[PDB]
Amino acid sequence: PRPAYRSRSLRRVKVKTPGGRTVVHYEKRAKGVPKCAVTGQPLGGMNSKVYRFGISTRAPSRPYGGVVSHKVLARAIRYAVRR
Amino acid sequence: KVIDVGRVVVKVLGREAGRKAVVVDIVDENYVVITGPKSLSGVRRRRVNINHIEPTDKKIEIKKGASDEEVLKALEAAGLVEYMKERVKPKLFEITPADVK
Amino acid sequence: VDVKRLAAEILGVGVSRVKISPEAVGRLEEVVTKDDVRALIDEGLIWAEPEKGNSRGRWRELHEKKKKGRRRGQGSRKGRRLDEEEAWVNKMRVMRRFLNTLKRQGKLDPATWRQLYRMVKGNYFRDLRHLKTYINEHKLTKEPVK
Amino acid sequence: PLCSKWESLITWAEKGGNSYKALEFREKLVECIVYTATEKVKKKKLDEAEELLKYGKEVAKKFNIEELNFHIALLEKEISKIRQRRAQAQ
Amino acid sequence: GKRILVQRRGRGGSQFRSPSWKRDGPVRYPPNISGRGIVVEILHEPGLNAPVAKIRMENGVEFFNYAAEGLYVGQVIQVGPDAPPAVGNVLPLGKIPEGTMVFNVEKRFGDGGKFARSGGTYALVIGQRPEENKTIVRLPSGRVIEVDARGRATIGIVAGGGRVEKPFVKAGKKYHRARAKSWKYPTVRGKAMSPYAHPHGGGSHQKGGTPVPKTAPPGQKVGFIGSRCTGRGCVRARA
Amino acid sequence: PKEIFLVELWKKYGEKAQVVRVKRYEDFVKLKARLSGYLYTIRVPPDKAEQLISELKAKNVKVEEV
Amino acid sequence: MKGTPSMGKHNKGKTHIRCPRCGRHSYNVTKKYCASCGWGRSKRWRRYNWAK
Amino acid sequence: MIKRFVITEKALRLAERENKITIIVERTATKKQIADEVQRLYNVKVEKVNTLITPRGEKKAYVKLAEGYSAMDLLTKLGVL
RNA sequence: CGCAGGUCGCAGUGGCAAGGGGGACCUGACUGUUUAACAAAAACAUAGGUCCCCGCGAGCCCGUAAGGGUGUGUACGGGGGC
RNA sequence: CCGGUCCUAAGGCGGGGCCUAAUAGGCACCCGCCGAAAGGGAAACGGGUUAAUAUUCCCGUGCCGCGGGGGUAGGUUCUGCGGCAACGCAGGCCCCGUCCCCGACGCCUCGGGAUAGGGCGGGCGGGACUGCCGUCCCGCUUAACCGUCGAAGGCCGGGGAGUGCCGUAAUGGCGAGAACCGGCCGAAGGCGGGAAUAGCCGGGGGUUUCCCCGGUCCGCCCGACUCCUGGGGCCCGUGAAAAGG
Ligand SMILES: [Mg+2]
Ligand SMILES: [Mg+2]
Ligand SMILES: [Mg+2]
Ligand SMILES: [Mg+2]
Ligand SMILES: [Mg+2]
Ligand SMILES: [Mg+2]
Ligand SMILES: [Mg+2]
Ligand SMILES: [Mg+2]
Ligand SMILES: [Mg+2]
Ligand SMILES: [Mg+2]
Ligand SMILES: [Mg+2]
Ligand SMILES: [Mg+2]
Ligand SMILES: [Mg+2]
Ligand SMILES: [Mg+2]
Ligand SMILES: [Mg+2]
Ligand SMILES: [Mg+2]
Ligand SMILES: [Mg+2]
Ligand SMILES: [Mg+2]
Ligand SMILES: [Mg+2]
Ligand SMILES: [Mg+2]
Ligand SMILES: [Mg+2]
Ligand SMILES: [Mg+2]
Ligand SMILES: [Mg+2]
Ligand SMILES: [Zn+2]
Repeated sequence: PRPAYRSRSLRRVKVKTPGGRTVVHYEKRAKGVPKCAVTGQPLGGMNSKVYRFGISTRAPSRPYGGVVSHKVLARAIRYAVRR
Repeated sequence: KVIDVGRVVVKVLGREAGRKAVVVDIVDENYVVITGPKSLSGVRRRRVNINHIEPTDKKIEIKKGASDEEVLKALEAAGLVEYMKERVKPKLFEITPADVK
Repeated sequence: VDVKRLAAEILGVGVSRVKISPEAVGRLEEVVTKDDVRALIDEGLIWAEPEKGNSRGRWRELHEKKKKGRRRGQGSRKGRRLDEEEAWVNKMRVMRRFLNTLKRQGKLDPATWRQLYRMVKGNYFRDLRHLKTYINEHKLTKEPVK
Repeated sequence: PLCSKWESLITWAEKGGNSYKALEFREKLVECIVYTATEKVKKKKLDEAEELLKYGKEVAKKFNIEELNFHIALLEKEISKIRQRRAQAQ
Repeated sequence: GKRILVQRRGRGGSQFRSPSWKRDGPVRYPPNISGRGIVVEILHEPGLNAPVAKIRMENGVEFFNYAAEGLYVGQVIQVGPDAPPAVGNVLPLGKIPEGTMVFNVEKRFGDGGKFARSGGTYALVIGQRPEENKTIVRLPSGRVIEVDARGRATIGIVAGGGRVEKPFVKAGKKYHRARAKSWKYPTVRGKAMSPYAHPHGGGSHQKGGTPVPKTAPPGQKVGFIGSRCTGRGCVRARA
Repeated sequence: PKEIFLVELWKKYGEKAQVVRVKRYEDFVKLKARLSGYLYTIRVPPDKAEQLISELKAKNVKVEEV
Repeated sequence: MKGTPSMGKHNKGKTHIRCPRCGRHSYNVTKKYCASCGWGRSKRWRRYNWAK
Repeated sequence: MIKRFVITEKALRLAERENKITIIVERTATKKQIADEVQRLYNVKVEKVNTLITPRGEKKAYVKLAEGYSAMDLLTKLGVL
């Protein structure tokens, strides 16, 4: 409760209520977005801000989806074609 | 020229990535019209950027603007109707960031 | 019971601003609930003094004088007011967006734009008027810039 | 334009015979125009807002949406009062 | 009490122990790696003396190895008897040409590698005795030793050389390096102590100790421990 | 609570409403369908508003003026 | 500092709590046995002949 | 399971205003057990049970009857009122 | 932020807030630590220098033993002195 | 729907085993578990109410997990549709497996975007003072949740540049593909709905806290130590893991 608010794990948000008061709300920071398994960069189409777990994130319409970016996928397919 | 009418190509980008198709038309330098028949391999007949396809070493004989059924008889003449049914399987574990820099 | 404790929460003010009329001394000992304090507030025997806000007439008068230039001499300064680092940011942005607009429209060639763009970074020009004077004087552009 | 993604979805949805999704996409298209335009007027960026409102007039003609016309009329009325008070003080 | 600091170290207290949870794992050869692999990562490991490479083998085993100088992410290495003696390759000591520079040498096969594991260090393959299946290599100290010819070593020299050339300019810099290592920092001289605490502690003009024999018991075995000689003359006698 | 801009879409929700609330202004009327899950609100022109109340009363949906 | 000021640090910590077996304030919450009856490190009741 | 009823000033105000009967039960009785006991013993319907353990070591349950039954009627029927 | 003019006091960073300065010798390089409750130092530590025991089944240390620490380490290293 | 409860950390305990004259003594091994009311981590906000509880009671408006019903898209040998692409879109049902990612991370520094808060002018309402002047003060609010928008940054297609050319606060960038054009992904937060019906201000009637009336506005400015984003630098110092997803 209280020392769990003295740590910076949550966001201290000030808001003015309809009753005229100003109160501090403690909200969660967002979870990290999915990253590619090769370069580690965020994946397009899946990088919107999400604040709780258990939320489905629809992957892009491609083979391997939200696992690798389009650069890794296309290049790997080129190698498989020649190999 | 490698990207020419009658050439089997593997689409590398988009939803149809990894699937097989055959060039049937040439729009310009930047574009060609591919159709590996949608019943056969899963690729609809439409233009594709030539950078989004990978040519294979296998090529067939069909005239420009060849119909979809023409490509089917051509590939069965070459006995490649089964080859057009497979899909290419990448090995992502062999890729490093140097390959895509 | 403590009436001021109850009355302050009804009125939504501090206990230091709650006023109980001395005429209602007899009725204080009978009050049991907050409904009894609500009856007395309606009757006007319990109210709240308006809160104090610091008057700003002297400040508002003084602020006009400061805008005219009064009360900012050497004997009124104790620390740093002007931001030296912040001034450089505005100096580059004013001069770069001026030069970039001129080249974008075509009045300054990219070659002559480069020497002025580097002269701006090199602290050659004191301000925009100096840059305009240099551009007009040396005829770096076909039409004079205002 | 700003809500062009919703225009393409409507024609794609109607082309595939998805009457339900075309209605849902029609609602999103009206939401994209009214919400973005209504935020601009509240910030009083009338130049940005009027460009969106002019685009909304075309879309309602192109898609037969009266609710865009009704809501655009409300937003133009607000723009008139904002510009009128600006002229008075200035 | 009266036990000296070197006796207290053996108890394994927290201030004498290695914080090995700060590392990803031991840098050792897995016993059953062969074929082709890819250098997938190059990492700094806290407390270690060289950069560490992660190898993704073809069959799928991933292990940690000290990175040879010049090794890069995305490189292909060869492991096994059929590998060539190129830099970064993991080969048996039997198949290494003489005069080659190697590191992470295994004394016996399967221990994971023992010698030439610090940054800038290497071992030189001096000779071969295939009859007894030993390889003569010169360790970084200059000692020449025989190792199992079936054992494995990596080609090249360990990356990260010259690290000790730069001074530890402040006491604070060596403080932070001590926290990723096991060293107790800092250290009090023996003669700055009292006689209950050190053999050297004590007198009104504190002095060090003359050397102790090799048979001295713990608590007395501090200072020079059965040393052959001391000073510059000992250095001359060695050469 | 959710807001809907097309009356055709809102009619699907408002017809199933336990109660339809009405809030009146000069240029528009707020129609709020109270369902079991959400409260659906639409802003319509005043002339459209008395029309929508009419059939909803014919659909037996309760219409309550707020 | 070892006297009265350091006595003020004994307001929030604890070494022992009440033992379930003997009910005394002698259960060491870190060592996880009772300093009186030995519960948690000895199933037999702790009692010594040198103690009356 | 039930030990007694709470007929204090707070409990009586709750009965008239929120349809709640306040009872003292065993300390180990759960909300599922308290709702079953109230329905079985008195033949009423319980909406929800709010429970607390008093500082003196007892368990107190605020049982809200469903909206067809009178909390004050059950108090006056039992004769504990 | 600047300039010009006028003007009051004993006094204008007017209260509040707010470095005295310089030369020289001894000494420890420096920042740091220290005798809770009479010692803060010129004492300890320190970076740097150097010597010794050690190729790992090592060297040094802990344990009655089983065994353990250094060690998820390997001489650009571990330990021990000055 | 606030915490514990769950997870693992540094660590610890128990059983087996080995050791021990012996245990209530030791633990490298195997197995299990414990270990955080400041770390990781499901989901609730505003108003009202009591003598004393208030995200817990009451009102209103929601959210999470688990399960069920209907409708719908879809499926019913077999595959969802669109776009060159980045990627977009309701994207069938059940069981099992594997892999990847999120969880998941320092310090310093400088650019950008917001919000809380604060101020100025006008308007309305109410209050302060009576030597003079007529000024001074207060109210004018908007929660969670639904939708839409989205700065930086990343990416896609066209284009094919060296006499260069495009830039930053700063370092800068380009045939290993720039300028330039078009598009995709994409924060805090905004705005609409919630919601004026609440709350507040002022003016009244009744009586035990209820009812009526009006107002709840216009144009600006500053701006965080709070929130978001990106750039640069430092390390013989590299800044947890697991549940869960
Ligand atoms: Mg927590
Ligand atoms: Mg966190
Ligand atoms: Mg002054
Ligand atoms: Mg500077
Ligand atoms: Mg340590
Ligand atoms: Mg001493
Ligand atoms: Mg001696
Ligand atoms: Mg002695
Ligand atoms: Mg001595
Ligand atoms: Mg303790
Ligand atoms: Mg409870
Ligand atoms: Mg003073
Ligand atoms: Mg000193
Ligand atoms: Mg000092
Ligand atoms: Mg002392
Ligand atoms: Mg002293
Ligand atoms: Mg000293
Ligand atoms: Mg020296
Ligand atoms: Mg000496
Ligand atoms: Mg636990
Ligand atoms: Mg209280
Ligand atoms: Mg004002
Ligand atoms: Mg700068
Ligand atoms: Zn006990």
